Amino acid sequence: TEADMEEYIWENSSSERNILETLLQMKAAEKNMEINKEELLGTKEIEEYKKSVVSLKNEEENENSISQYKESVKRLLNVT
Amino acid sequence: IDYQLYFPITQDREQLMFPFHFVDRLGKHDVTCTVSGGGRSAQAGAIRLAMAKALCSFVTEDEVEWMRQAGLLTTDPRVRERKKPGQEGARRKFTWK
Amino acid sequence: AISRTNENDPAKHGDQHEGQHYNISPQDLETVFPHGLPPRFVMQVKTFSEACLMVRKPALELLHYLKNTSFAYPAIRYLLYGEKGTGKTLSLCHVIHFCAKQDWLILHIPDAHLWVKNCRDLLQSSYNKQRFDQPLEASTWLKNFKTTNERFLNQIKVQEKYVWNKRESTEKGSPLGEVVEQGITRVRNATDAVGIVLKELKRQSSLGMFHLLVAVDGINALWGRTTLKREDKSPIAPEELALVHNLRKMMKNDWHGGAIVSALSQTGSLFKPRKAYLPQELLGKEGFDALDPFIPILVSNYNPKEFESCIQYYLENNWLQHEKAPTEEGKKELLFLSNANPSLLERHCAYL
Amino acid sequence: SRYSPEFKDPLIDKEYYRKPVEELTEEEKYVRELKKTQLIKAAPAGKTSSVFEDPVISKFTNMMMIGGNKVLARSLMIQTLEAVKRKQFEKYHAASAEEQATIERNPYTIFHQALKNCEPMIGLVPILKGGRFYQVPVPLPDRRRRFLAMKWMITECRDKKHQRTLMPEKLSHKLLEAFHNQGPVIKRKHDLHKMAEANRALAHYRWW
Amino acid sequence: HYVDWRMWRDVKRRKMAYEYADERLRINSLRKNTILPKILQDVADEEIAALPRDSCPVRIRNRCVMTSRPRGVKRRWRLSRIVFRHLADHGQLSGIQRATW
Amino acid sequence: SLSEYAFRMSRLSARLFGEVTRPTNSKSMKVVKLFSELPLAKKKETYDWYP
Ligand SMILES: Nc1nc2c(ncn2[C@@H]2O[C@H](COP(=O)(O)OP(=O)(O)NP(=O)(O)O)[C@@H](O)[C@H]2O)c(=O)[nH]1
Ligand SMILES: Nc1ncnc2c1ncn2[C@@H]1O[C@H](COP(=O)(O)OP(=O)(O)OP(=O)(O)O)[C@@H](O)[C@H]1O
Ligand SMILES: [Mg+2]
Ligand SMILES: [Mg+2]
Ligand SMILES: [Mg+2]
Repeated sequence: TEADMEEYIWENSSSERNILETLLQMKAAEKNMEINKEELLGTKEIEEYKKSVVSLKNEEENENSISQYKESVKRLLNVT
Repeated sequence: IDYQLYFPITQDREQLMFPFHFVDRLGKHDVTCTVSGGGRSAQAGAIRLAMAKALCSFVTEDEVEWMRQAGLLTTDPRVRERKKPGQEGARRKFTWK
Repeated sequence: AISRTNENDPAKHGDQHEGQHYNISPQDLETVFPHGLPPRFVMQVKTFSEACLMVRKPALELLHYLKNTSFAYPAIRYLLYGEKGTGKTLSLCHVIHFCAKQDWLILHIPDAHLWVKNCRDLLQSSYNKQRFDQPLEASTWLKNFKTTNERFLNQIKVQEKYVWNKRESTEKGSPLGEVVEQGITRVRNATDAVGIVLKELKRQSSLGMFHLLVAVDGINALWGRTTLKREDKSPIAPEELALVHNLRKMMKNDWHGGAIVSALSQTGSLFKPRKAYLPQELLGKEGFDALDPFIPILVSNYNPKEFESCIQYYLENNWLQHEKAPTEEGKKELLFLSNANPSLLERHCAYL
Repeated sequence: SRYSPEFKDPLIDKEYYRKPVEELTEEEKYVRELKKTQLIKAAPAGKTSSVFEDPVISKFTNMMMIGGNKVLARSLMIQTLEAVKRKQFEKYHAASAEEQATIERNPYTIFHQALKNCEPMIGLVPILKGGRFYQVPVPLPDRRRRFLAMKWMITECRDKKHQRTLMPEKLSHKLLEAFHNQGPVIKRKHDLHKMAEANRALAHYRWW
Repeated sequence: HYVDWRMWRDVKRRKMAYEYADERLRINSLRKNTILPKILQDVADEEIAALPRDSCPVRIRNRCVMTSRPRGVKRRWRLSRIVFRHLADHGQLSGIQRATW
Repeated sequence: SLSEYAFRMSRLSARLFGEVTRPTNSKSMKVVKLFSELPLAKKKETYDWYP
């Protein structure tokens, strides 16, 4: 299980499920038919968001990693 | 760790200020210390003396003599006294019947 | 008065007001903040006879997001984190006063650490026998929630039939107020009334009737540990509590038409060290996973500009009586002892 | 003592050293040079060079402390100072325009003056004359009456007559009553003054 | 040629405790468990209690090797405080000196 | 309060390092402590106490 893993893996995780469901409600609000899992993950923004969660869970948590994680969530949620 | 976080009790922070306030140069130096051993109040005193000694290189000779006359460059020799075999404490005696 | 700003309307504050105190009126203080304000800030309001709050960047940054917030997308979680005594609680109040003026629905949990400790009457629930109720703690909140949102309690109406008992039930199409009044009068169905309030507000918000603000201070309690114990002296988990189980549903971003603003707090926390202030440490793995994705907002200590205006608000109210306080050398000691920390500075100035 | 007799007590006064050499008198100037040769003790933790240092409020804190718990003794003192401060602000906003000029809001000025209103002038000392002890009136020294004022205030508050009142609320209430020359601590001074003036016939038993 | 009879009794005690050490160990092992049946453990409770009393190690006393003193004995030197000090006060015990601090 | 993977892994480590494999309580682990040490009476400080 996940409690046994000694190293966090983003794939098939709560973070990937939460951000994936969040991005599907955003498409329905915009009335768009772009509802493909592979396409969403491919985007660069997701790559930066999954690099920040894997650094907070594994590496030491500092104020520099909470600000890098914040910028990656402001691009996915269009929070300019 | 920031000193206010490391030292919650105000008294400890007052000891840190003392050297700089005396030489009227607060907010002019950056200090990076590492204290080990002792307790809350023993660590501040040890830092005060270290900062004071290292702050004598950035002050005039006359100011260093004032620090000495203020008791900021002297090592307090007061340490715990041992207990004696026939007494309750270092100097306290068992009740005289 | 260089420390006060004449603009007492929080929808027009900007970067040019940073460092200046604005005035929260008595009418808004009682209505908007019955239970929110810190306990030691109400002594200042009671002694100064005025609630003046500083405009800082944490709240200005967070007010700029709630103005450009799309009410069609799912609610966005905003988290305020910082070192102890840095103003995150007060910054949150700044946003509750911005949204209350704009006819938002304020769901304000002033301190969530109180629901997981020191509970004397911990009744077993009747709607679900695996959960515990907290009648004294849910009925204190309903009275304040009613005060803030008294107007909407009649416009908002329930869409289901909630059975309190065989004799007494609330029928579809009543005002929500009846639910609240039921929980304040009986002080035993209150815990169930709170659950109904959260469910109705969350569902109706999506429809578009009203904008909802979920203001939860001390949000790391929900996914931590408790000091409550069963009759057999066994530790109780936080999700067994019916009041704490229904409040986790509002934090999830499965609804639109509102924003979620929360604030961490180690003061009042359980089994957390004093110097722990980061989100993961306080929230934990369970808390971080639930909140994620969330926007963390840092609250820091007073900067040089903000520090001088705090001391000019205390000097303008004659609250620094010692004759060396106003001098340049007295402020250097306040700055050093406190390291520009609002609470340490405010605690050191209370006895000068 | 782990210090030798050579070691002299330190002078924390910060405005003394700053004194210009031009003001230094011939006697004072000599002293300053002499101190250079002398060894100086390390300043204790209690007293610093801060502008808020008050020797009377530090001594009153040390006289309440129990078992070396100075964080709690100091905490009670500051809470008391804040309680006196908050109670006078509540008596100042509700007062008339001409009553606000006679309301002191500085808790220190209240603490020092209240203790000065409790200092007795003469005391009773038991003297052995003719195989009997007589409580003859004796002039208390300046220190003794300053110490008794503090001891009585702490004894009255510690006295277990107030069932469940916190020390800050008790000490603050007694300090405001002695500021207006009221209360038991002042009454305790009068009772010692009424017994020293009734037994003035035995004011010759003493020798010193 | 031991100091006294009290010492001589302990010598026998220690000799009889060395002969039955293994037998007692094997029988206690059965008793010190929750695995074996009570019927078997009850039979082992009677077998270890039928052995001579002097085989029991709780009867062994650490006396001095010179004066057979039961109390005031130092285990590292097997000597009484009186005999230890005598040799220590004369500088016969390597490393032993009087403490001052 | 252990996962099946962790519990079984612990059993595997107990077989390589020669520990107890079966689930045994604290009363029954004294048998391991009675046979893993030398008894007091067979120690050379006990039976060679006196000259
Ligand atoms: N007393 C009472 N409370 C009700 C009633 N219906 C709903 N509630 C309150 O509203 C809360 C939410 O109800 P519901 O949507 O059914 O959620 P739930 O029953 O808890 N199911 P789950 O916990 O799995 O999500 C319930 O926990 C209870 O607190 C009712 O008829 N009577
Ligand atoms: N914006 C502000 N305006 C006026 N006073 C402030 C402000 N921010 C902080 N303060 C001062 O700092 C004190 C503590 O602030 P606050 O209660 O918000 O701290 P906190 O971050 O919630 O700390 P904790 O983590 O302990 O809850 C307040 O009582 C107030 O006196
Ligand atoms: Mg002692
Ligand atoms: Mg707070
Ligand atoms: Mg037994």
